[PDB]
Amino acid sequence: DDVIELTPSNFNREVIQSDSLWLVEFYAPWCGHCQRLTPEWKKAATALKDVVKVGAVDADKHHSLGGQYGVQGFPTIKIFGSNKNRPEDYQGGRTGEAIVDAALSALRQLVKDRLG
Repeated sequence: DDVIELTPSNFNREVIQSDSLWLVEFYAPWCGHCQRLTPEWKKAATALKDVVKVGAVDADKHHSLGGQYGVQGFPTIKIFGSNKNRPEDYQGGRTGEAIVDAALSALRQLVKDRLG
């Protein structure tokens, strides 16, 4: 698939040091809504290929990464825009269509930030 697996080891290099818009899903493998989100997350990652980076963190395994970003419930989706130290929460529907729309909106902001 087109989803990037993120871990404590590669998160800084892949996300924090990136000029790209990133969407990151923090999940647990046992979580039902995480399981349901998986094929939709994949669909959004493929639609956004080479436009927005789409990653996932097993925040049950890497609970330190989850704790750093204040992950409570699963799945938690964070949008990392211009300032990679200030991710925002995506709390819209967990469908490819809703996710892509939020991604394109955040992408607009990222590009406006660059332009200005």
